[PDB]
Amino acid sequence: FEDLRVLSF
Amino acid sequence: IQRTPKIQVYSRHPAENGKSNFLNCYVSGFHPSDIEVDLLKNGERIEKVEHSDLSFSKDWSFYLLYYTEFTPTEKDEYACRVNHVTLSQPKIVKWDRDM
Amino acid sequence: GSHSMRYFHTSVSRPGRGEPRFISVGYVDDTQFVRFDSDAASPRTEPRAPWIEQEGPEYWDRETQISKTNTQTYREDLRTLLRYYNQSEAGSHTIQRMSGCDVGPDGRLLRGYNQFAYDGKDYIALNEDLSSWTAADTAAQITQRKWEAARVAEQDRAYLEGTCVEWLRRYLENGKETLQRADPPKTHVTHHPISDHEATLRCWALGFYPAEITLTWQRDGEDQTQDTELVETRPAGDRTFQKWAAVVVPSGEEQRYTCHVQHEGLPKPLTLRWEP
Repeated sequence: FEDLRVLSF
Repeated sequence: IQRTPKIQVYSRHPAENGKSNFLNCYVSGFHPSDIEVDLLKNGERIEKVEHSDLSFSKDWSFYLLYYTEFTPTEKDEYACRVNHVTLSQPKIVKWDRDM
Repeated sequence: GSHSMRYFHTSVSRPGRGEPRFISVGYVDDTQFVRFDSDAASPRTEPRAPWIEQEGPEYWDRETQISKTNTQTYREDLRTLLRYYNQSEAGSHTIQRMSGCDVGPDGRLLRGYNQFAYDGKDYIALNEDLSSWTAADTAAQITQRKWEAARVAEQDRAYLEGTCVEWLRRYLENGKETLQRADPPKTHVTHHPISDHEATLRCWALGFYPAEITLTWQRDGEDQTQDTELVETRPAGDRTFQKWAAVVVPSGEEQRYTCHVQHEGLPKPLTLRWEP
């Protein structure tokens, strides 16, 4: 299972 | 900075004349990911060739497997034709049962 | 033995040809089990291995939404990196990410990963401590400062130590027939004269899983690393892998060469020779 990216660059 | 594809053309199982098998063209080590790959039978494009989903190695270079079901014979010539931004002209790699 | 789970993300801009495509593929060891492609006619997280098919509708719905939102984040990141690198809006660029975890035979966390690249070069990586970052250049240091301020590493650490290892343990159990089976290589040596003076010896390994293997040639018991042609391990398309190693030998010296094969599926390493 993969989650959302935590935060953009 | 770009990386040219390595190309291997081979069969899924050891080749036996008149026995159904799969012809593979594995392209790897390339960057960027856009690439054109054709499988050829006696110099002509094989239709409906399938390919794996885009992935990459620890060094970020991409790889793809292109494949089609085929029945090898002693006279039919198979090859893989690849184009990539790093190449001036398409590169053709002939299928050799011993490679 | 030990196992890994990895997710590979690729986002590629294409100015003048719509928005950047996003692909996410997931693997356990050398087995792909899921895919998502934003260019598909109806983008959805889809199964790619039989043992993941049993996951319920909530799994597919949640992962599809996560990938649709991630598609947008990567498009924002591509715009950001044009600014950070002072680049024009004319060229095509790529962001990649690899993330996941390694576990030992007991299922305990060995290590986690969360690392990114821009145009095929390292950008930013979570260090092995899961608490600090390695930025490749001054552009990535801007992301590092932003991620330190927002305590991103703590959130990535929580996923890598919790969710990642728990789902990898579940997948290993559900796919135990295949994920926990090593297929040893089927090996043989071929011989091909090149001329009256030399011949090629080629050592083959076929039908093995996982992909990791060691294939070497020795001459009188000495490793021939510099003189061996070794092809990259390649997929057969039936889950297994193939590899060969070749040496050019003086005619009449074939029996001085031995091929050595090491693989997880072999209880003892193999020694092979050309058998005329």
